[PDB]
Amino acid sequence: TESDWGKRCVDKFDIIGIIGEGTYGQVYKAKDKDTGELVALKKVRLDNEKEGFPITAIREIKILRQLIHRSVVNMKEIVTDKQDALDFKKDKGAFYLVFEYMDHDLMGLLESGLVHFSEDHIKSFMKQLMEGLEYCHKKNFLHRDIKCSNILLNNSGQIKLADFGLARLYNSEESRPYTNKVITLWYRPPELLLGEERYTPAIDVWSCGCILGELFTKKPIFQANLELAQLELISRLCGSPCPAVWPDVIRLPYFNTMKPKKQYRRRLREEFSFIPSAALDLLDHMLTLDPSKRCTAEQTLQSDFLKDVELSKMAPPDLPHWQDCHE
Amino acid sequence: TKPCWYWDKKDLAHTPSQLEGLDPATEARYRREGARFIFDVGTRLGLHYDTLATGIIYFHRFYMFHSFKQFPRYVTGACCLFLAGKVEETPKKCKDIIKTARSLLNDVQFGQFGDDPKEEVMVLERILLQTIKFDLQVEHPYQFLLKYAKQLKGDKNKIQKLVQMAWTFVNDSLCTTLSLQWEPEIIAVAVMYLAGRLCKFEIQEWTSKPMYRRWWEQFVQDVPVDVLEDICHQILDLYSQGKQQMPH
Amino acid sequence: MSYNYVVTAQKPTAVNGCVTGHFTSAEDLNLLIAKNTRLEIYVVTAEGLRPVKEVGMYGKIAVMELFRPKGESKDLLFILTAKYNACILEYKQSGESIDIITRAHGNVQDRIGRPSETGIIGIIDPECRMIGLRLYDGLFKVIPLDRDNKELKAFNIRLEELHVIDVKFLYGCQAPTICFVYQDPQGRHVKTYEVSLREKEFNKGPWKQENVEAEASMVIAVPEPFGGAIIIGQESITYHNGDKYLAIAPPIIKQSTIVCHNRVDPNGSRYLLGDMEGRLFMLLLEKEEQMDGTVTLKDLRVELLGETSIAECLTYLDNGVVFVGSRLGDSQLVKLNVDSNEQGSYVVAMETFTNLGPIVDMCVVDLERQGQGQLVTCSGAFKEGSLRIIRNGQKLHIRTVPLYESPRKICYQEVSQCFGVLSSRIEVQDTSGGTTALRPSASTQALSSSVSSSKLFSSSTAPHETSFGEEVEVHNLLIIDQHTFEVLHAHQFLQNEYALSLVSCKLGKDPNTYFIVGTAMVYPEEAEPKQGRIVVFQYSDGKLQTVAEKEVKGAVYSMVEFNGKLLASINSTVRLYEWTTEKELRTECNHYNNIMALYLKTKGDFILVGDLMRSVLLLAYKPMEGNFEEIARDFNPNWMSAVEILDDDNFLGAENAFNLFVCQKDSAATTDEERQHLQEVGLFHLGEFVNVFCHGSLVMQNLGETSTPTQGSVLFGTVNGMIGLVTSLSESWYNLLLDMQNRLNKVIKSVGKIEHSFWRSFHTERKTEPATGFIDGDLIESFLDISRPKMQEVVANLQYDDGSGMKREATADDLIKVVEELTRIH
Ligand SMILES: O=C(CSc1nc2ccccc2[nH]1)Nc1ccc(Cl)cn1
Repeated sequence: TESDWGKRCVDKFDIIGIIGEGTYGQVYKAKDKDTGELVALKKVRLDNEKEGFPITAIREIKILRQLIHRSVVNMKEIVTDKQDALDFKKDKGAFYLVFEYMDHDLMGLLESGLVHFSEDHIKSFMKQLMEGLEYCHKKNFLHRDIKCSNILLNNSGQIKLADFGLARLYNSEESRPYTNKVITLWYRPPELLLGEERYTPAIDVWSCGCILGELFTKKPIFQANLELAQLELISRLCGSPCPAVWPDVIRLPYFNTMKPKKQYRRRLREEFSFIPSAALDLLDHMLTLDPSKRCTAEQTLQSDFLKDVELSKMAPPDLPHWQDCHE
Repeated sequence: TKPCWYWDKKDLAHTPSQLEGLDPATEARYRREGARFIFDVGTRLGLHYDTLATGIIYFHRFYMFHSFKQFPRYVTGACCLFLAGKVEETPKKCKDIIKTARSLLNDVQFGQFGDDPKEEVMVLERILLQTIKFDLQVEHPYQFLLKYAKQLKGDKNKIQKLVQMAWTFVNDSLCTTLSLQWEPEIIAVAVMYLAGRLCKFEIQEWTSKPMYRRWWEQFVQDVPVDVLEDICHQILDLYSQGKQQMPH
Repeated sequence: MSYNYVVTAQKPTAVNGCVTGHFTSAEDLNLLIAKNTRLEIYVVTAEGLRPVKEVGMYGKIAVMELFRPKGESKDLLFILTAKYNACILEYKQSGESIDIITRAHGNVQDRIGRPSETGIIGIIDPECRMIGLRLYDGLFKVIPLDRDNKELKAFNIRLEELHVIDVKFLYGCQAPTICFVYQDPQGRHVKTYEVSLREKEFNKGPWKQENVEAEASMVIAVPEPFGGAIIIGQESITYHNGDKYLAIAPPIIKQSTIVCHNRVDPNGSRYLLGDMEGRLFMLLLEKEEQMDGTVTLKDLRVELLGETSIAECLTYLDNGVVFVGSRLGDSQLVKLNVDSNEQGSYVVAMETFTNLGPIVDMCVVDLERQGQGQLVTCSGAFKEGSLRIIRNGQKLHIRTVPLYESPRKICYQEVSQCFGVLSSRIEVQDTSGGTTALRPSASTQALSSSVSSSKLFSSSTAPHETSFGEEVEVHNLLIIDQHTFEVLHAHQFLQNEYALSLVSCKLGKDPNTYFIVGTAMVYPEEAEPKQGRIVVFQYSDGKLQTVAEKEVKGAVYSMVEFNGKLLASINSTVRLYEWTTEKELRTECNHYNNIMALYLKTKGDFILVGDLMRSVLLLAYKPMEGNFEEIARDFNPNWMSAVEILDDDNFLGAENAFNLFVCQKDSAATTDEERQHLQEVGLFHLGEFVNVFCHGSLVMQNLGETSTPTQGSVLFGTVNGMIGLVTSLSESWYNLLLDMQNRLNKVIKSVGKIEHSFWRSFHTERKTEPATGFIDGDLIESFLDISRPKMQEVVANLQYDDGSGMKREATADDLIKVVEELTRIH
């Protein structure tokens, strides 16, 4: 049946090329020989025999078989290399995670700078991302690695979330000690810079706000290489962490340790005067220092900017064309 | 979409173990020992109850597709616990599971792990994942026992006695093939039903529908008493066969 | 890691801007011409221009303006680079010693902001109170010109109008006032604001908003006698000033877009206008004086003067002389006469300044068997289209072949003693239903001619409507003799067929040498073409014969001969064809992990594919199997403009952000993944847009020329006419020359006080990285021009390594010899 994963062989796919190097293995684009559908196969190697099957892959298999959403990537099946006949101990063949092939990734499109996002395009893009995030947050799952690279986008204009390698369940009643450093420094929330270790789903919200700003400026908002440097850049725009704006900032481990040069005032509205009013409010709330005062995914969907966006019109972005290639 | 992980009691006469000449009692005994090994190893390592149960469910499912004569149970058990730890985010290093497995097993029993215990286990991980069809998410009677108990209102002490007694029955059902016959939701109800009978409590009174004598129907739709009795009978059999008695 | 050396062989020639004023002395009339990264200072004479000084800057010159604040004797120069380096410069001369003073400097980049569509705009107040900068959408930046602002500190004023087209400071206002055209969903508008340095915000402007032409392009600030502003469009010119409104819409300007403006009479009576077809107009302000004593604007008139080169900048100098600064063609001095000549023209060319124009393609070929090698470049666009033959002999000798149509690709066919050149010319839909060419050009002046009669796409049934006046491109293959450079044959391709790729080669067991052209069917409706042809021609006995044609489902962007087979890139696919004994192409193998395969290069059985956005891919043909294998790809994302293979392990690429990178195979087979990863080991900003990489060197080789430490030779052509040379170094030589750069940068004084390390930093809108793996040859070569005290200061504590002597401190004379050898590579 369709549910018997792990047995079908990767012979059934004609590999086209390599689309990227992942965390547990490389990911190669391929075509299904029987249907013709394009898929992307993530390779999982247990030959290391250090700790066996990578937990990162285990998380992606466990969570994505539960999550059903237009804006969350689909793991179609799991296939294997031709296994050694009747000798599992000698067998070291790898396993593959088959996913749908999404034509482009946002980091790549922004890096070329070819794409030109309108307000309506962003509305459609942000609405899908937030709807996907809301579905996941409602199921009590945290992404913990929100990056431009992990946002896949078909030419059709549909968006899908992608790297659930660092995703884990969130318990509101029982605080659990987690991993301090999860999100990439450019999109990492301030609370985690100070090392909350017990973080809320609002960490993903902060990143998506950094993405929201990034779509408007065509540039990541906070680009730094060191955790303290990021706090300074964030502090210049969003204001310095202080007890009045973040009552519990004093409880965070590094609050005294990590300090901005000055107690900067919030300037977000000023530095983003060009952003439309409806969106600027969304940014101010999404980029709120205190995780408790930071907006939720549902609240972003019930905002003037996104509430009246109709998903029937996806607004396909201005994808680079042939004249775009011409100088 | 998703696989079927439940069988009929009559089907257990036809496991690979049965057809290779193992009699029903021995396979039953082999399951209890493997489950309890998983339970005991993980408890020594400090593992969450869900992690223990997940390994046990993998274990029970595994030997629906394989024979006990070709796959030593204790190696399998250790492998299930090893994987369960990664699935449920309570990870342990394989060497530590072996260390604990050696502490608890005698010399004959640990001979199953062969000359290289870690290797026999780490190698099995490949077969386990394919066998359980990469369906790693598992739900356990524990969460339903609590979700349903939270909706009972009445004597704090009578309900807590019901829960703990039922909780004990859940731990004991992990040694049986009930995990393979009935969804966890039914198990949670069955253990509430059993504890209610034993403590002479009438649970309907604690529900929002105190005149609904079939109190469980508001938690689990479409469950005949036939099923709850079959489960209770199977749970109490373990106590009668052993020397142990009902907790009360 | 990899080590390479890049040197400029020919400096940028295209004119990017030009201004006039009193910069060198309060007395002289100066012409400052800006070429990419280069500033040229001239003094205006009665015969022409006297050069006085040229400086380089570590940046692309974006804004160039002269102003004279109260208290200064002479004009000061403001320059802003494209990386947002701002400075104020002063000319100072001490007898024979000429130097440029950096009076104020700083970087005005904002942490957060959206770069505007119409680019950086810089303007200065008529009272020289402030510098206005339009860098980001929705923001206006003000640098106040106070004596104390030596760091050019500035503030932003929120601007409601997000999409601004153009802005100027106005003349004749009580306060500093800006007039600008902006675009919102309701069309384009003209609006005014006043700028308050005290309040640091805008106040209501002197006159109300007016709706203007949809394609309103330029804002002209009219001087005090009239005041107000003029707005230039595609069809109309309008004058605005409070209650006064004029509009002239002469049919002559509708024909060609007007791109540049300059003022002839300081009082604003006469302005000069130029258009993309090279026409030069005079805009006249007809005055009417009232009995009140006031002077008003009565009417506007437009008069056609003649033809100039298509000009990026116009500047009137004096008398009848105008300097025409051209980016697409040669720049000029022309004289405007009061009387027309017998052809009706008032414009007569005086001097012609060579501009290599856009170098779309080029090939290096030894025409005279000299062994020196000559470089033939496809240069210019439209009327300025030309072939330029360049040889070394100390200056470069350049010959120009006028084409009067756009050249696209060039390839040399020795067997036929001629070149094949792809070209396109502009025709316009005319009343016949066909099209008419604006001027004769190479493809129409060929000795013999032919037109494809291919029936491949003739089934059509796809409608493409035509409106009178619309432009179309007509693409042709030109056969041009290598000695006379006379057009021997022109083949006109199908209607709406664009020629993209061209090779000359033998295939298979076929002894004939062919011209092969890759084309694409281009229809305005399609974002990407879905049809194309690969055409095999033979040039024989003065005629071009169609030998074979292959239909492809896309655009044939690039082709290259591959060991007797034809390697062609069709859209996302890279395909290898075999040439059968029946003289027809046969598909052998395909590759499809490409978004858009724009560039192809081959060495042995290895292939390099340049994608629009996926950087470079190293492919290999596996003859035992008859297919392709992906060897290694550069996962870092870059937009590609041109690529080249340096050696079997190093690969060179050009980014559309004017940046250059070099990737290498990781050569460590530990994991298969490491090999399949190309690591970018070289990063260099360069500052120019590379279109064509070409192996070869122009230096004369007698086989006895001392072999330089640099190994290999790749020439590259750019959009601004700059030609450079890339070559490799040994680790020892790189470390030495790199250590020397750091010493030279501390010694050499930069114009604008721009750090050299910042200038060469790999820079995209999103990223900035320090350069790596590249030696700025121009910085190394400047060692020979710095004074002796500075030379000895540089060599202090500079020791040798990994040589015959492991530690050997060099002297100023040792390094002079080393650099002098490095100057002999070009
Ligand atoms: O990454 C993509 C296509 S975009 C791309 N193709 C490349 C080819 C080479 C290099 C970079 C590329 N980037 N699809 C995708 C992503 C995640 C999942 Cl799970 C499935 N499919």
